[PDB]
Amino acid sequence: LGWLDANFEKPFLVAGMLAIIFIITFQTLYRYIGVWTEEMARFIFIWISYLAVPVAIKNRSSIRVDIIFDRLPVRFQNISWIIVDVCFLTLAATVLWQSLDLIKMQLTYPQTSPALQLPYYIPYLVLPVSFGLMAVRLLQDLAGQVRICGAADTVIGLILCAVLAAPLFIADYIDPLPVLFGYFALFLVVGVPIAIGLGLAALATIVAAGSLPIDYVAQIAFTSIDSFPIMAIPFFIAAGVFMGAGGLSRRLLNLADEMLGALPGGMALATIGTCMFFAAISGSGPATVAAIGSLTIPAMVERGYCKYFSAAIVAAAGAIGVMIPPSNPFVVYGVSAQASIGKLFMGGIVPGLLTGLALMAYSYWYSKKRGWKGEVRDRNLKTFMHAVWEAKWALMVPVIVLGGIYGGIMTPTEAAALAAFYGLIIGCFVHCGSFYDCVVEAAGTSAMVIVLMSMATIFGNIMTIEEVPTTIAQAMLGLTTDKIAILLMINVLLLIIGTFMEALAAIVILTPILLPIVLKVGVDPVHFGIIMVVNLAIGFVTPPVGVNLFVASGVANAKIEQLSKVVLPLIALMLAVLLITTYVPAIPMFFA
Amino acid sequence: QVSLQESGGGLVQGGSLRLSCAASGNIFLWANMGWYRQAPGKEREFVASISLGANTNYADSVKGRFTISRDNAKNTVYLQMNSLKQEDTAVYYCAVWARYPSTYYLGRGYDYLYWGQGTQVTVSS
Ligand code: NA
Repeated sequence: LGWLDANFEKPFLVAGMLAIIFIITFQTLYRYIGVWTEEMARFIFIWISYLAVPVAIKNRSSIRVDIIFDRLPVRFQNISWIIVDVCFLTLAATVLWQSLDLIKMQLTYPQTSPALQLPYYIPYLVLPVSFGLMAVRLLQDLAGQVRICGAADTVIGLILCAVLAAPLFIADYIDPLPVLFGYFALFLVVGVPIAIGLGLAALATIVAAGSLPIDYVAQIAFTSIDSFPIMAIPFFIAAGVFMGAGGLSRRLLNLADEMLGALPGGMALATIGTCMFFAAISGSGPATVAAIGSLTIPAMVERGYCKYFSAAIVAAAGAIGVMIPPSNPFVVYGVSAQASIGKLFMGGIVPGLLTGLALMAYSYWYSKKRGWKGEVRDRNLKTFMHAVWEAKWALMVPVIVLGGIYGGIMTPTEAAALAAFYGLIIGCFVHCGSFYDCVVEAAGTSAMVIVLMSMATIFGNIMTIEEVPTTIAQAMLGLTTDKIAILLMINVLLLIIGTFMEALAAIVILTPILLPIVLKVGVDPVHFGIIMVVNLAIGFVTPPVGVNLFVASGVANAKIEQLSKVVLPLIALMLAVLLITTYVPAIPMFFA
Repeated sequence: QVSLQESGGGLVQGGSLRLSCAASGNIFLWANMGWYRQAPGKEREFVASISLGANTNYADSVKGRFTISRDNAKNTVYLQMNSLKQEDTAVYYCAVWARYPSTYYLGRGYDYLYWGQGTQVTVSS
């Protein structure tokens, strides 16, 4: 039973992920050529999103903040892992018990869906099964950990969790917010994945404070991600994965070299041109650093460039991946803020270009200063046309994502789906076990975000029920009322947050609070989105938690403490673009 | 307490009545706002709705005819009614509800809409 002991869920993720790609793609093709199908895809997409979690525990690849986990000894590192499993097991069991009761009640009173007509107890079997699988995978890893740690450690880990959860039941009533934030910080600091840290924080408040009936959690979990716009996350992630691993990044890098290889520092100008070209393919920063940093960094060092400068320019140059569409943070914002994704995408183009121009100019200045130079080659119209022809598959995707959205032809999630379908086609017919493994990786990666959004929706709901967005809004207005003085305060706050928190985690936590106040003083909701994303993209390359630095440092085996100094000038040039977009809303929103 | 005060209502000639509704209360700002029209001998149907981030959802008949906007500073929702026809002569109710559903029951989410008194919108020929 080894195949079921390890790879039980993976076949379903592969089967489901392919389905929603085909279902949504077929829905789109017939729609354009010229309705119940969306209901089916949304039900399946919920199935893979929660089935894929059990995998993410056995791989132990859950996204989390490990700023102090790394600092802790090995012994304390193990204790942190047993605590994470217990905490994540408390959440998994609770959503299991409520999910069963919810199904039992739904059986008593049947209730069918609009289009499919399925009883609602059928599509909700994801909650009991998936949190049923999740709970066992936790039990396996917990069993393995206790073998690794021992009897003394295990009781230390368990007793610590007992004291952690004791106050919730000891006291009949405790204030909602202190418990909500107090626990969210603890789980975040200890090492629990952010998505889970939110869920347990919300779950703890419901218990002690009774903000919502406990039965709401399961219903919120399924309903919070029952929307079509959110489906653009897995589609874009799949499209990037099937193409990032392809090796077309080398074809772009050759094209970027052709354009900008002649100028002094032309190599570092080629790197930035590549990341910008690959920014219109991948919707992530670290996907861009890894997909390009793997190639350019060893090449730059060999040509003579300092490795640290090669690591720096690649980290910052890759942050453009989230600016130029596609990009996850915009999709996370468009869903969490209920803003227009078709407008956020076009919003970030101009800030993305300005950041690239800013870096290219600085690179030109640095190279000319240090005497660095590019390669020698007789590039001409013949060679340029040859390079364009080679990267054609890479350059075809931006047409689909932009033409579909900007042109008003397709919804953002429809255009995302066509991209993944295209990624598969070029992911096999231009390059089975590897293809099977990639599909698991895309679904595993998407589920890392959707589960975060579901747990955030429960979190955001408890905050709204406590009028937190107004409590913050009144304090800010009273302190100052000027729109400019306000946008400065937000932009600073996000900068401090970006050095400590993940981009997507911060977006979902903060958008529920910041969105109203900035709207009161007349900031466009979309404009605040571009500010938020651009302000968090700079968070990729800001220590200690550099979401892009870590990838580049690994590809170069550098030292972050030393790589941080090299990239500091690059941060400043990005902050210049940040202020320009914030306080000159005309140009960043030229299209949007 | 919340007391919506619809404004701009009244008889119309086909011109636009450019309905406006302003919410008064201790609230800071509504997450959602919308319009419902209850034609005589008919049901309180759905006209239009605008999200906090300015996602506008219209009823099928209203698609492209009525534009809904908002002024977050004044806490006012506008329904720039256009190209009105005798097929549309119903009273109009200004509705506003929160960001998240207030109650859940058997795996579905429900909204508790706060309602304005309404303004007859009469159209002839
Ligand atoms: Na991108």
